[PDB]
Parts: sequence; structure tokens; C-alpha cells
Amino acid sequence: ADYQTIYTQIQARGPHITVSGEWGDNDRVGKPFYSYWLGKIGDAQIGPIYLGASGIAAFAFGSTAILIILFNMAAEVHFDPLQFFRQFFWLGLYPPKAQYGMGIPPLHDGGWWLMAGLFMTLSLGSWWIRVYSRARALGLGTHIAWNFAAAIFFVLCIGCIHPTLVGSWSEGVPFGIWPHIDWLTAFSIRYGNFYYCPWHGFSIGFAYGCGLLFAAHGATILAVARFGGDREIEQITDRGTAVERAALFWRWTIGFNATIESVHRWGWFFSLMVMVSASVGILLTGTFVDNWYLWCVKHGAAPDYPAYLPATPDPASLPGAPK
Amino acid sequence: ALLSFERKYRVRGGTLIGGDLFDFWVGPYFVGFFGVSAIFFIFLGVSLIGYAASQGPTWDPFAISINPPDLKYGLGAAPLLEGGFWQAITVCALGAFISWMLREVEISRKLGIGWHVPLAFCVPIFMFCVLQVFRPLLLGSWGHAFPYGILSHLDWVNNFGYQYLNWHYNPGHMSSVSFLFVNAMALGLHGGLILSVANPGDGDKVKTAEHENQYFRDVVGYSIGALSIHRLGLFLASNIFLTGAFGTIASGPFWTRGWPEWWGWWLDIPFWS
Amino acid sequence: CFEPPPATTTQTGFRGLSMGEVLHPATVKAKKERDAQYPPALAAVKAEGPPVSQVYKNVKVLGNLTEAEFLRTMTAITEWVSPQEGCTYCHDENNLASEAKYPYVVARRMLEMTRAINTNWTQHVAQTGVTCYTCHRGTPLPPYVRYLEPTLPLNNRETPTHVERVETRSGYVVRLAKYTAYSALNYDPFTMFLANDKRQVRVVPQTALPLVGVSRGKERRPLSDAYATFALMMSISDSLGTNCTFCHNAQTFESWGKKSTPQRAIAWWGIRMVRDLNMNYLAPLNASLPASRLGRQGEAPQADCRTCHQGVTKPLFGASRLKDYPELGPIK
Amino acid sequence: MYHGALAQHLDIAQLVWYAQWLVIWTVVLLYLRREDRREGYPLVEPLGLVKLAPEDGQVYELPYPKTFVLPHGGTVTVPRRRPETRELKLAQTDGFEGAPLQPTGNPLVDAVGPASYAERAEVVDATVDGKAKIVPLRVATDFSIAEGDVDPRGLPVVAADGVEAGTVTDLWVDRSEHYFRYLELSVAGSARTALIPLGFCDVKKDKIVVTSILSEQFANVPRLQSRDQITLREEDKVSAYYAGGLLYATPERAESLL
Ligand code: BCB
Ligand code: BCB
Ligand code: BCB
Ligand SMILES: C/C=C1/c2cc3[nH]c4c(c3C)C(=O)[C@H](C(=O)OC)c4c3nc(cc4[nH]c(cc(n2)[C@@H]1C)c(C(C)=O)c4C)[C@@H](C)[C@@H]3CCC(=O)OC/C=C(\C)CCC[C@H](C)CCC[C@H](C)CCCC(C)C
Ligand SMILES: C/C=C1/c2cc3[nH]c4c(c3C)C(=O)[C@H](C(=O)OC)c4c3nc(cc4[nH]c(cc(n2)[C@@H]1C)c(C(C)=O)c4C)[C@@H](C)[C@@H]3CCC(=O)OC/C=C(\C)CCC[C@H](C)CCC[C@H](C)CCCC(C)C
Ligand SMILES: CC(C)=CCC/C(C)=C/CC/C(C)=C/CC/C(C)=C/CC/C(C)=C/CC/C(C)=C/CC/C(C)=C/CC1=C(C)C(=O)c2ccccc2C1=O
Ligand code: HEC
Ligand code: HEC
Ligand code: HEC
Ligand code: HEC
Ligand SMILES: CC(C)=CCC/C(C)=C/C=C/C(C)=C/C=C/C(C)=C/C=C/C=C(C)\C=C\C=C(/C)CC/C=C(\C)CCCC(C)C
Ligand SMILES: COC1=C(OC)C(=O)C(CC=C(C)C)=C(C)C1=O
Ligand SMILES: CCCCCCCCCCCC[N+](C)(C)[O-]
Ligand SMILES: CCCCCCCCCCCC[N+](C)(C)[O-]
Ligand SMILES: [Fe+3]
Repeated sequence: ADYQTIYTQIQARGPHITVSGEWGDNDRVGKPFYSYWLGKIGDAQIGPIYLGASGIAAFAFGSTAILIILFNMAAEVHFDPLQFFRQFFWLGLYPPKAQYGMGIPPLHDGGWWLMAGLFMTLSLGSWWIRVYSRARALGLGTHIAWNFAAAIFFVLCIGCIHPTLVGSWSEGVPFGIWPHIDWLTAFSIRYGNFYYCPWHGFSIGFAYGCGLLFAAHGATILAVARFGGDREIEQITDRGTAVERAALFWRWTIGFNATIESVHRWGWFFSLMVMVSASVGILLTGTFVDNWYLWCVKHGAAPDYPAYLPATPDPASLPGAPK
Repeated sequence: ALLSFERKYRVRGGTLIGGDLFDFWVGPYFVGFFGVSAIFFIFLGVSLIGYAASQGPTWDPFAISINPPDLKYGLGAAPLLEGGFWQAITVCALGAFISWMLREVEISRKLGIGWHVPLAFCVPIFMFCVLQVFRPLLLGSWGHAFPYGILSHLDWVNNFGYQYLNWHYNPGHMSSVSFLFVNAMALGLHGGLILSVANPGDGDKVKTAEHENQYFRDVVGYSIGALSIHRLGLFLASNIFLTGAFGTIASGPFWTRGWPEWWGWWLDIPFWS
Repeated sequence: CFEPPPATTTQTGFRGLSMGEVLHPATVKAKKERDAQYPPALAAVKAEGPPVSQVYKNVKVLGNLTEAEFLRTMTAITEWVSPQEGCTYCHDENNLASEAKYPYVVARRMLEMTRAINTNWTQHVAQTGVTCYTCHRGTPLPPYVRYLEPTLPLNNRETPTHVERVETRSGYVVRLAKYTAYSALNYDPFTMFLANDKRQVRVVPQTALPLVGVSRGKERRPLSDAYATFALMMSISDSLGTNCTFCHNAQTFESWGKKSTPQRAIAWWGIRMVRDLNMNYLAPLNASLPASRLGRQGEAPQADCRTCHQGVTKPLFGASRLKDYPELGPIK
Repeated sequence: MYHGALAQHLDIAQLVWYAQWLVIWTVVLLYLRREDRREGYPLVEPLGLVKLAPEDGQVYELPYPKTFVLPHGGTVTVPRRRPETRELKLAQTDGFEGAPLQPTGNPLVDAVGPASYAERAEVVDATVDGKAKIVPLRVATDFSIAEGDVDPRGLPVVAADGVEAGTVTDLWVDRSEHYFRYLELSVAGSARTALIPLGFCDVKKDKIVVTSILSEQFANVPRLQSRDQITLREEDKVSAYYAGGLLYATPERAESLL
């Protein structure tokens, strides 16, 4: 085998490297340190990290968001430290349980939720800036930032935007380990089975496709590691055997092929798409589609099956059956 | 018909079995024995689907569904229209997937590169076997497998989940979902990063390996490295199924209550009860 | 941590939809055997004599029965409800017609109720029927009952830990999860759903599109509702020791017809029925009970699916004494 | 009255269903598909005599030229006409347009099949600094082997024949990514030195095993031109050399495994 593809046989150590940006070179804190174990499967340098405004801001809003969550959770167990560690997964900060429509809800029934939500959005936004700006500073393109915005957007979608359209904060996503999860079910239940939402279907394809592609792209790269397949950049400006080989491998299997640059594009696009497709489907739910399954049946695509146990009529819809 | 640079790589050899026999190309496609068996299975499998579906009530691609047998039938061969087709379809499926795979190996030996791709491809095959071969064997009927229908397969996923009350609490599902998500993200960063460096915009200079690395240190304080992010992305995508398998496989054979209740092992420790 | 194979599976849906039950064989055998403790029917007695209405003093309900038959009941009642206590539980050693002891009046209402479940609620109980035993299990206090707050342990025959006590503010979440199969759903389907005829279970729209007039703003139902019904379902499921697919085809939880099993329809009635017993029978007993019996808000203990079912699709695995004690329903 | 209802049998979700599809196909087909054709296109096969002429379908499939402005000067335009000039020591084994080719010489030396290189630029790959990226330790004095790993300097290289083929003399580091990329060894009973990509070496405490080729074959490894620096084409040469032996080191390599 090419053991290099599994872990690094002989680790190198050398002077630390610093590429300067139009700004903030003075905002890089830390004394870079090395880890030998990590060094086997990745670069061994941990650090330093750059601070700056946007970042520090992000830490700021974020943390606020957090105390808010933790505190309410903490209350959820009448401040018992031990039951706290214990029930953690079960604790959460909920959206308004009552219907207030769009009204800023009482602190107790959802008020603290919308605050958390706010600081988290502020926190996401600042971090976005960091991502975009550090790219700009080092003379790189905005691509990562543009994928990231798509993810921010989905989060916003399911947090503010969808609740804003239908007019009920009661639909946002609670905060907590199990709670954010039960939301999924409650959301799907209410809207008629998310499996029937075509955009859930689009998202899934992209997500699975994501899986398929990183697996294939990764593997393809290790498989040409020997020809320096890993130095992707120079393989673009100056095609080499590595990519030539990697191209024909895919050409001969599937009939077609990408380039070393284009594959990253298909990867980036797929990624972005997972999030874009999701936003569409959420924006369409409730606003224009009440029941996904029925909308599917409305339009003829749902499958149907025979009865196994006998067909069972809705007791309610019978004569003089109670309410 | 050949890429600018293809010609030179097109030499005989690397066959796994077969030799010079099928060692050739048709179009851009390399053939090989497994290319010959891949086609065979496909052909059979797609004809099985056509015939089976031709005996069902609908042609709407969405609604058509070819189903496994009733539990009653155990692990035995079932009536044709009542599960049989499903069985035979399953076999062709595996026939095709496996040839596909081996084929990829010969393509790789010819090119002189690593076997990582077919290798990586085993992961999805293995999962198909978990859902369709191993779990039902474990449960004792082929009737626990999933149906072949564009939407109807989602109906199996659904009910399957719901049989365990809240599938989301299945711990191998959590790990599974979690790799699904990281990997989708890593893909975006990996690809955005590459493109950010080779496509800065305007007429600025293409960047360097060094810039890729300052970017992430600056951001998250740490950069994995060019070769290592390919090794990692291979690892995250794979673990989507490697870890999931466990969750799937435990559902029924190793566990029968609702998944949430599984967490009692934590919640119910006597110390803090 | 894990239960081991094999596993008994059953099919409740068309081939390939993955619908059915998943049971651990031992779990079932333990329940099978605990439920087996149902005492056999007392030997038949022949009806000789005058109706006890002539014969005894204060006999309101079973006044059609002869002495022999009546006594038989009393004995059966004794065995099902308060066997360790004996007749003295409800009776005055000397005045067998004395209403002094609360268990007597209760037992009296109980007879009426019982006789109602068996007569009115056939839609749910069929030719099976309920007897005192069903709920009581040989104890005056049924082991599976509910207050207006989540109580724990589930089985009142167990002794609670510090934290489980309804007084300990922090164990609330645990107490709640235990009611809803370990879920983090923030609701109590009993108070919301089962004590009242107040709230509606159903939450899914019956049209593909959002009908104008009910889809916007405060005109809407909160999403809470959805979590609530989910939670209720987890409780029902866990109470019958089953899974959603015992009842619905997850393709569309909301549909009936071939999407639902005959069981769904039965549980439908079960809802009503428990609403009845609750509102009209079990709750009004707070007037006749000792404070020892009441809950934190002066409520009587009431029933849920679990009360009768005790974790089994059919309570007592389908055992019946119906034919054996006609005194308890059904009535002409 | 429903929300989303458009006509009597049309809803906005339907229209969005098609727009989505259309958006997907547009990007995939007209964008991504053309981008994948930036290298290697246009395809190859015969010309007529006067047949210089453009081939309709060949223009449509390619994207517009992209110019890369390089870090240390120059530019690159893609896609662009890049024919393979070099004569290939190979012969067609049959009539089929898709039959394989066969080496007519020593494929390792002739650089055909797995032993092929790309016509990479005859330039040293640089660091961001403008210095050479991949150099021997001998020169990259600032670099070292990490505490605990093998210091392969001085060990023998053992070929697939199981025979000592030479002794490791140095290592080549990538100054740009801090990663070792080649071992330099001195060849037995010869004048030269060769490099061998780390992926081909199995580093052990007492030997370095290289199964790719046979001892006898180390002698033909492509020779570098400056002794302390390597051009990009050279990397391809060297790397392909050893890959080639995976198929060609022995007469049985090229055959069926079973
Ligand atoms: C454990 C859960 C499972 C699951 C859960 C699942 C969900 C929940 C969803 C899908 C969806 C889909 N799945 Mg299912 N699935 C599918 C195929 C599909 C596609 C119809 C669609 C999108 C797939 C995608 O893009 O992935 C990535 C691959 C890419 C991006 C390359 C293109 C692949 C091409 C789409 C596959 C086409 C298959 C064919 C139409 C039918 C076979 C070909 C004919 C000639 C025989 C196959 C091929 C198989 C197997 C194993 O053989 C499988 C197994 C399973 N899926 C499991 C049973 N799948 C989605 C959908 O829209 O369903 C209707 C969706 O929402
Ligand atoms: C019973 C419920 C069901 C359900 C309900 C459901 C809902 C309700 C939603 C999905 C969605 C999705 N589901 Mg579906 N689902 C999926 C797959 C998917 C995803 C492809 C897609 C979600 C997009 C996503 O990544 O969100 C994950 C990505 C996120 C959340 C990005 C966040 C980015 C952010 C910047 C990160 C912020 C980090 C900060 C550090 C946070 C700090 C916090 C502090 C400050 C407070 C599969 C594979 C299956 C299978 C195998 O069957 C399935 C089954 C089901 N889903 C059931 C049918 N699903 C979504 C969708 O597409 O809807 C159409 C959606 O909304
Ligand atoms: C209500 C029911 C639910 C459920 C039930 C469920 C089940 C029952 C299972 C999963 C599984 C999975 N779920 Mg989950 N799920 C997931 C995500 C996931 C995936 C990580 C995971 C793996 C999918 C799989 O195994 O397919 C397998 C895909 C295969 C096998 C692909 C085979 C491809 C083949 C190798 C090649 C085929 C080629 C084509 C035939 C030919 C086409 C060629 C043409 C194009 C030329 C998410 C992200 C969500 C969200 C956001 O809520 C969710 C919600 C839910 N899931 C619900 C709670 N989920 C599985 C898992 O691991 O659970 C632990 C699982 O067993
Ligand atoms: C489809 C494509 C996808 C996609 C894409 C992308 N995803 C990105 C990017 C792109 C491209 C970025 O560029 C960006 C980034 O930077 O990448 C490194 C990023 C990110 N994706 C994260 C999480 C994530 N992505 C998910 C999913 C997908 N992502 C989807 C699938 C999920 C899921 C599934 O749940 C998760 C959880 C974060 C790591 C990260 C920044 C978060 C942030 O904004 O941080 C905000 C920062 C904070 C809140 C700081 C908190 C510090 C703590 C609280 C300190 C506690 C102690 C307290 C302070 C004590 C004080 C004491 C006092 C005395 C002093
Ligand atoms: C964790 C890593 C993952 C992973 C990995 C990799 N994945 C790869 C490779 C790697 C690395 C390959 O090298 C190989 C390939 O070439 O890539 C181009 C491949 C491939 N990934 C495909 C589909 C794909 N991957 C999925 C998932 C993951 N992939 C996970 C995420 C999913 C999901 C999630 O649903 C799908 C559907 C095919 C495109 C493709 C070859 C198909 C084939 O075999 O060709 C040969 C077979 C045919 C062309 C048709 C045979 C038709 C049968 C007989 C008749 C129908 C049978 C079937 C029962 C119908 C049921 C349908 C019903 C549910 C609707
Ligand atoms: C005589 C006779 C009958 C001959 C027949 C011979 C024969 C076997 C024919 C087979 C015909 C068959 C069955 C064709 C089916 C082909 C199939 C399965 C096609 C699936 C196509 C799909 C959906 C792929 C999904 C993944 C995807 C979106 C890929 C697009 C992007 C690409 C091309 C990725 C591949 C890829 C990756 C991963 C790289 O890393 C890489 C790195 C550097 C350069 C190129 C590449 C590269 O192309
Ligand atoms: C509470 C669960 C009871 C137990 C234990 C026993 N009996 Fe009872 N008894 C009970 C009630 C509610 C009534 C009223 C019946 C009605 O139809 O209204 C009765 C009645 C009697 C009587 C009639 C006395 C009289 O009215 O003249 C007798 C003689 C009697 N019960 C006997 C009896 C015996 C022997 C018990 C142990 C075997 C026994 N009872 C237990 C309620 C309860
Ligand atoms: C479930 C539907 C029940 C059936 C069937 C019967 N009873 Fe019951 N009973 C039930 C509850 C929920 C309670 C209240 C809680 C409490 O412990 O009181 C009761 C109570 C009684 C009592 C009072 C015991 C006590 O409070 O100390 C008696 C004597 C009693 N029930 C008698 C009884 C008889 C005779 C029944 C068959 C005719 C009968 N019950 C059925 C619930 C259920
Ligand atoms: C039978 C014993 C059931 C099992 C097991 C589960 N459910 Fe159920 N469900 C059942 C009934 C009788 C009803 C109707 C209640 C009424 O008052 O009319 C329901 C309803 C639902 C609904 C929503 C119904 C609607 O909006 O039309 C949902 C969403 C639902 N049930 C979900 C569900 C789940 C997730 C279950 C497993 C935990 C579950 N049900 C089990 C009866 C039965
Ligand atoms: C005692 C007073 C009961 C309560 C409370 C509930 N149920 Fe019940 N149930 C009861 C009996 C005696 C029977 C048996 C019917 C038979 O033929 O033996 C049942 C049965 C069911 C079933 C039928 C299951 C089957 O295999 O067909 C279901 C689905 C059911 N019950 C559901 C159910 C639910 C949801 C309840 C709470 C709302 C509930 N039951 C309460 C007696 C009693
Ligand atoms: C500005 C206008 C006027 C109003 C805007 C209103 C607005 C923007 C609202 C936005 C709402 C939004 C975006 C809501 C989104 C909800 C979402 C996406 C929820 C998802 C939650 C997911 C999960 C898993 C949350 C988990 C939370 C936790 C487990 C917190 C844990 C915190 C810890 C452990 C802190 C530990 C600190 C220590 C020092 C140890
Ligand atoms: C060549 O591509 C890439 C890298 O190589 C240097 C990275 O290190 C990283 C950094 C990854 C992490 C987890 C810090 C990314 C994202 C990447 O795309
Ligand atoms: C993931 C499930 C996806 C199912 C999506 C089905 C979309 C059907 C749309 C049909 C539109 C009707 N039509 C053709 C007249 O426009
Ligand atoms: C969510 C599923 C959407 C995935 C879109 C799939 C794109 C695959 C495109 C294959 C390209 C075919 N080709 C060669 C003819 O262009
Ligand atoms: Fe890459």
C-alpha cells in the first residue's frame, strides 16, 4: 500500500509560517504548539488563531445566547446542580406554548426564547463577517462565505422566517439536546409528513450526494497521492499525471469526468444545495402547503397499498358517535 | 473520442480475472469481465423491474413499488408476484453493485493508482446488505427488508422508524446523522477553499498552499492540511454508514423498546434517581 | 443495555411497509404470568330464593341477585379488590348494611361504573369486559392511576426515591419523560387529553392547501398542539406495550381507511371511554375520599390507558370473566 | 379559499417544483458540464487533408477561456490546445478502435501506460516566498525529523527482489507544507542518486522496503538536473517511474491476478 495515505510515516518539523493580510496581522494571538499524535493524520501545528473585531463580537453575542439557554435550563430543574448534569439532554428553552400570533411574548412563555434567538442570529452574523473578511484579507475568493450564508439562511428560515410568515412564534425550534429534536417530529407531523415534501427530497439527494462525492473525491485523492495529487492548486494551473490519472479513472468508469478544479465546484455546489433546497421547502410550508402528503396525492404521486388488516373507517365520521 | 492525453495510459493489463479477453474499451467505457457481468445483472435486474411493474396497477414512476414478501414466508423463496420478484431483484442488485466495484479495481491497477475508490464504494454496498440481507436474516424474514419504489421506500423508512417510537433517539442514528452533517459541511469548505485560492477574482494572483493554511488557522485556529482533508472527508462520509449500521442492526435483533427509553441507562443510574 | 434475540415480530400492514409489532419474548412471558394471577371464576351457584331486595336491607345495585348469587359476588369482589383485608374492608363487622367506612360507598359507585363499562362501552371492551380485578389487581388502590400531575413511580406499589416525590421540584422533567416513553416532550397528555373532553387530539390539516381563514396568525393553532398529541401517542403506545404501527400507517397518521388498523378505531373509543370514567365516575370521588387519597389539588386519582392495560395490547391478555359474573354487565 | 391556489388546478408549489428542476439542469449541464471540459478537450481522432474546419459540437461543449494569473509571474489560459507531441513506444494490439496498446520497449524507460508523465512545466515549484518548495534536508537546514520517527538517513533500500538497492542519503521536504515528499538514496554499484516518493517506501526501523520495482531497475530512475532542486515535470517523471513498475516490474504483473 501507500502508507502515506493512512498516516504520515516521517513527520517533518520546521519554522512556523506566516502569510500576511492587508490587515490584522497584529491580531493573531497565541504561541503555536505542536502535537505529535495529531501530526500523523494531519498537520501538527495547533495555532495561532486570529481574533479581531468580528470574531470577538461573535464570542460576545454567542455567549450571551448561551447564558440565556443554560439559565432557563438551570431553572427547569429548580437549580439542582446534580439533576442538572443528569437531565441535561431533556432540558430546553421553548418557544411560546400559547398562540400569541406575532406578539412579543411574555418572558416565561417564550420571551427568553426569542432573545436567545436574537443573540444567536447576531452571533451568526458576526461570525459570517469573519469568514468573509479573512478571506478578503488574504487575497482569496468569497466562496466559503457564500456557502456559509446559505447555512445561516436555513437556520434563519426555520427560526424566524417561517414563524414570521405563518404568524406564530410558536413554530420556531426550541434549544436543547432532545428538544430541538422533537421539534422535527412535531413539525413534520403538523405539515403532513415531511417525506412528501419535494424539497426535503432535494435536500436529501444533495446530502447523500455530498456523502457520495466526498468519499469519491477523498479516495480519488489518496489514490493519486503518489503523484502529488494533493497539491490541488498547482494541479489546476498545471495539469499533471495525478489529475490525468484521476480523470481517466472516472472517465473509464462512468463515461464522463470532471477536472481537478471542477470537482470542487461540484462539491461546493452540492453542499450549498443541501441548504438552499431546504430553505425553499421550509419557506413553502404553511405559507402555501398545508399537508405535503395530500399535496402529493393532489398531484398524483403518492403510492398506495392494499389493506392488510381490514380497512378501518373513521369512527368519528359515523352516525351518533360522540365527539 | 479520446482525451487530449488519454492515449498514453491505454495499455493492456491490470485485469483481475479475464486477461486480454475483455481488456478493452467501448467508447469511453472500459469493459473487463466485471464490465461484462455488471451489464448482465443490470440487464436482468431492469427487465425484472419492468416485468414486475407491468403486473402492478400503476406506471406513474412515483407510485410503482416492488415489495418483499409477507413475514409468513420466512427466509424462503416466495411466490413470484408476492415477493419473488423482489428477491430476484435483490440478487441482481448485489450482482451489479459487486461487479461495479471489482471493475473499479481493474481500472485502478491499469492506471497504477491506489485502490481507495472501490474500497470506499464497499461502504455503501455493505450498508445495502445490512438493510436488505443481514437485518432480515437476524429477524428471520426477508419481509423486513425495504421495498423498491421511488416514494414507497420512504414509507418503509418512516414506519421502520416509528416502530421504535422515536427513531431520532437511536444512538447509532445520532452518530450517523452527525457524520452526514459534518461531511456535508467539510465538502463545502474543502471546495470553497480550493476555488477561493485558484479564483481570487479580478486579476489578482492565484494564491498558494501557504494561503490555504493561513486561512483556517486564522479562522478556527487550525488547519488540517491538503492531503489530510481528503483522508478526513473519506473518513467522515464512510462513517455515515459504518456507524449507522449499528443503529439499524440493533433495532429489532438487539433492542425492542422505543429508542428514547434506551437512554434510561443514563437517566436511571441509581445515584441520581 | 441491550435485550438479546430472537425477537417476535408480527405484521399489521401490507408487505414491505415495515408495519408491525416488535416484542422481546421474555418481556412478554413476565407480563403473561403476572397477568396470569387473575383468579378463576368462583363456582356457579344456583338461584334459590327471594331477590336480596326483599332479603337484605341496604342493597341498591345488585338487588336482582339471590342471596347465594349475591354472596358469590361479594366474595369475588373481595378477592379482586381487597383480599388481604377481607370483607371488613368495606364492611362493619356487625352492621353489614353500614355505610360508615368509605370503601363501601366507593365500591358502590364502582359497581355502577363497572357495570357501565361493560354495558355502554362495548365499542371498546367487546365481549371481553372489565372486572374489578382489571384495575385493582388485588389491591384497594389500583397500581396504575393518575393525578393532575405526573406522578412517579408508575406503579404506586413501588417506593419512590427522594427525587421522584411530587414534592421535589427538580425531578419534574424526569417525572414527565417517564410518562411519555422517555421523550423530552414538554407535555402531560393525561391532564390535557384524558381527564377532559376539552382538547382535540387531531392536529393535521385535511386539505393540501392552507384554507384561508384558519392559516394565519392567532387564527392558528399553536405548534404546541402537535408536540402534545405526539406525546399523548407515546404514552398510549407505551401503555399498551406497542408502537405507532400497531395503529397507524406512518405514511399518513391522519388518514383512516387503509391507513389505519382496526385497533386505531378501538383506541379511538378507548379515549372517549376513559374520558367518561374520568369525568363522570372517578373524579367525583374526591368527595368521598380521605385526604390520604387525594392529590396536591384535591383531585381523586383517575384512570389512563395504563390503568386497565398495564402494558399489554389486550389487558390480562384478553382474559374475560364476563360470562362468569353477569352481575357486572352487560345489562337489559 | 386556499393560500397558494393559483388557477383552478395549479399551485405555487407546483411551479416551484419545475423551477427548481430547471435551475438544477441549467447549472449542471450548461455550467458544470462545460467546466469539466477545461482540460483534455477537444477530443482526438483524424483530420482530413483540407479538413482544418471547426466541428460545430466541439465549440458548444467548451466554456470560455479562463486566465489564471500565476503567483510568481506568467499566466495560463484554459482550456487550450495542448497536443501530445512525444512519440510513444506503443503498438495497437488489434483492429478495434477501443483495443488496448502495448509497450514496444521497456515501458519504464519509455514512459508509457502507468509509467507516463504529463508535460508539466519545466519549473521548480515555489514557496509563497519565491524560494524552492521541495528540497533536500541538506539544504533546508531549518527543517528536521520529528522526535520519535525513523531517521531513514543511512538505511538500506530493499527492492522487491528482496535485494539491497542502495542506501538512503537524504530526505526531500516540502517547505511550503512541512511534509516529506521523497527519500534520496544512493544507488549501489552506480554513480547516481535517485529519489523515490514517499508513498512507495514502507519505512521500517532497519530498512526501507520498496516493492514497486526491482533492484536492477533502480538504475533507470529518471535523473534530475540540478542536484538540489526538482522541476514539476521531474516530479511526474520520478513518480511515474515507480508506478509503472507496479504493472511492469515483472512479466506477471500485467496479467490477471486470478
Ligand atoms: C435507510 C434509508 C434509506 C433511504 C432513504 C431516503 C430518503 C429519506 C430519501 C431518499 C431519496 C432517494 N433515494 Mg433512498 N435509495 C435509493 C435511491 C434514492 C433516490 C430515488 C432519491 C435520491 C438519491 C440520491 O440522490 O442520493 C445521492 C446520489 C446521487 C446524488 C447521484 C444520482 C443517483 C440517482 C438519483 C439514483 C436513481 C435511482 C433510480 C431512479 C431507480 C433505479 C434505476 C433504475 C434504472 C433501476 C437507492 C438507489 C437505494 C439503494 C440502497 O439501493 C436507496 C436506499 C435508501 N434510501 C435507504 C432505504 N432515500 C430521496 C427522494 O427524493 O426520494 C424519493 C429522499 O428524500
Ligand atoms: C419525523 C421527521 C422527519 C424529518 C423532518 C425534517 C425537518 C423538520 C427538516 C428536515 C430537513 C432535512 N432532513 Mg429530514 N431527513 C433526512 C434529511 C434531512 C436533511 C437532508 C434536511 C435537513 C437539512 C439539514 O441539514 O439541516 C442541518 C443543517 C443545519 C441545521 C445548518 C445550521 C448552520 C449554522 C450556521 C450552524 C450554527 C452553529 C453555531 C455554533 C450554533 C451556536 C448555538 C448557540 C450560539 C446558541 C434524512 C436523511 C432522513 C431519513 C434518512 O429518513 C430524514 C427524515 C425526516 N426528516 C423525517 C421524515 N427534516 C430540513 C429540510 O430540508 O426541510 C425541507 C428540515 O427543516
Ligand atoms: C421517522 C423515521 C426516521 C428515520 C429513520 C431511519 C432509518 C430506519 C434509518 C435511517 C438511516 C439514516 N438516517 Mg434517518 N435521518 C437522517 C439521516 C440518516 C442517514 C445518516 C442514515 C443513513 C441513510 C441510509 O442508511 O441509507 C442507505 C443508502 C444506501 C444503502 C445506498 C445504496 C447505494 C448503492 C450502494 C448503489 C446504488 C446505485 C443505483 C441503484 C443505481 C443508479 C445508477 C444510475 C444513477 C446511473 C436525518 C438527517 C434525519 C433528520 C434531519 O431528521 C433523519 C430522520 C429520520 N430517520 C426519522 C426519525 N433513518 C439509517 C441508519 O443508519 O440508521 C441508523 C436507518 O437504518
Ligand atoms: C450544507 C453545508 C453546511 C454547513 C456549511 C458551513 N458551516 C460553516 C461554514 C460553512 C461553509 C463556515 O464557514 C463556518 C465556519 O467558520 O466554518 C469553520 C461554519 C460553521 N459551522 C458550524 C457548525 C455547524 N454547521 C452545521 C451544518 C452545516 N454547515 C451545513 C450542513 C451544523 C449542524 C448540522 O448542526 C453545525 C453544528 C461551526 C463550527 C461554524 C461557525 C459557527 C459560528 O458562527 O460560530 C459562532 C461562535 C460562538 C457561539 C462562540 C461560543 C464560545 C463558547 C460559548 C464559550 C463557552 C464558555 C463561556 C465563554 C465562559 C465565559 C467565562 C467568562 C469569565 C469569560
Ligand atoms: C458513505 C459513502 C457513500 C457512497 C460512496 C460511493 N458511491 C459510489 C462510489 C462511492 C465512493 C463509487 O465509485 C460508485 C460510482 O460509480 O460513483 C460514481 C458509486 C455509486 N453511487 C451511486 C448511487 C448512490 N450512492 C449513494 C450513497 C453513498 N455512496 C454513500 C453516501 C446513494 C444514496 C445515499 O442513496 C445512491 C443512490 C451510483 C451512482 C454509483 C454506482 C452505481 C452502480 O452500481 O453502478 C452499477 C449499477 C447500475 C448502473 C444499475 C443497477 C440497477 C439494479 C440491478 C436494479 C435496481 C436495484 C435497486 C434495488 C433499485 C432500488 C431503487 C429504489 C430505492 C428507488
Ligand atoms: C460492449 C458493451 C455493451 C460495452 C459496455 C461497457 C460498459 C460497462 C458500459 C457501462 C455503462 C453504464 C452502466 C453507465 C452508468 C454510469 C453511471 C453509474 C453514472 C452515474 C453518474 C453519477 C450520477 C455520478 C454521481 C457523482 C457525480 C455528481 C459526479 C460528477 C462529478 C465527477 C465526474 C466526479 C468524478 C471525479 C472525482 C471524484 C474526482 O476526484 C476527480 C478528481 C480529479 C479529476 C476528476 C475527478 C472526477 O471526475
Ligand atoms: C367493598 C369492596 C366490599 C367488600 C370487600 C365487601 N363488600 Fe359487601 N357490600 C359492598 C357494597 C357496596 C354493598 C352494597 C351492595 C349494593 O348492591 O348496594 C355490599 C353489600 C353487602 C351485603 C348486604 C347487607 C345488607 O344490606 O343487609 C352483605 C351481606 C355483604 N355485602 C357481605 C359481604 C361479605 C361477606 C364480604 C366478604 C366476603 C363483603 N361483603 C365484602 C361492598 C363490599
Ligand atoms: C378501573 C376502571 C377501575 C375498575 C374497573 C374498578 N375500579 Fe375501583 N377504583 C379505581 C380507581 C382509580 C380508584 C380510586 C383510587 C383509590 O384508590 O381510591 C378506585 C377505588 C376503589 C375503591 C376504594 C379503595 C380506596 O380508596 O381505599 C374501591 C373499594 C373500589 N375501587 C372498588 C371497586 C370494585 C368493587 C370494582 C368492581 C365492581 C371496581 N372497583 C372496579 C379504578 C377501578
Ligand atoms: C392505537 C392503540 C394507536 C397507537 C399505537 C398510536 N396511535 Fe396515534 N392515534 C390513535 C388514535 C385513535 C388517534 C385519533 C384520536 C382522536 O381523538 O380522534 C390517533 C391520532 C394520531 C395523530 C394525529 C391524528 C390527526 O391529526 O388526524 C398522530 C399524529 C398520531 N396519532 C401519531 C402517532 C404516533 C407518532 C404514534 C406512535 C408513538 C401513535 N400515533 C401510536 C391511535 C394510535
Ligand atoms: C379498562 C377500563 C380499559 C381502559 C382504561 C382502556 N381500555 Fe383498551 N381495552 C380494554 C379491554 C377490556 C379491551 C379488550 C378487547 C378484546 O377483544 O379483548 C381493550 C382493548 C383495546 C385495544 C384492542 C387491541 C386488539 O388486539 O385488538 C386497543 C387498541 C385499546 N384497548 C386501546 C386503548 C387505549 C388507547 C386506551 C386509553 C385511551 C384504552 N384502551 C383504555 C379495557 C380498557
Ligand atoms: C431583530 C428583530 C426585531 C427580531 C429578530 C428575532 C430573531 C432573529 C429570532 C431568531 C430565532 C432563531 C434563529 C432561532 C433558531 C432556533 C434554532 C436553529 C435551534 C436549534 C437548537 C439546537 C441545539 C442543539 C441547541 C443546543 C443548545 C445547547 C445544548 C446549549 C449548551 C450550552 C452550554 C453547554 C454552555 C456551557 C458553558 C460553560 C462555561 C460550560
Ligand atoms: C486543501 O483543502 C483544505 C485543507 O488543506 C490545507 C485544510 O486544511 C482545510 C481545513 C480543515 C479543517 C477541519 C481545519 C480545509 C477546510 C480544506 O479544504
Ligand atoms: C420526495 C417526494 C417528492 C414527490 C414530488 C412529486 C411532485 C409532483 C408534481 C406534479 C405536477 C403536476 N403537473 C405535472 C401537472 O404539473
Ligand atoms: C437531488 C438529486 C439531484 C442530483 C442532480 C444529479 C446530477 C448528475 C448529473 C449527471 C451528468 C450526466 N451527463 C454526463 C450526461 O451530463
Ligand atoms: Fe480536493
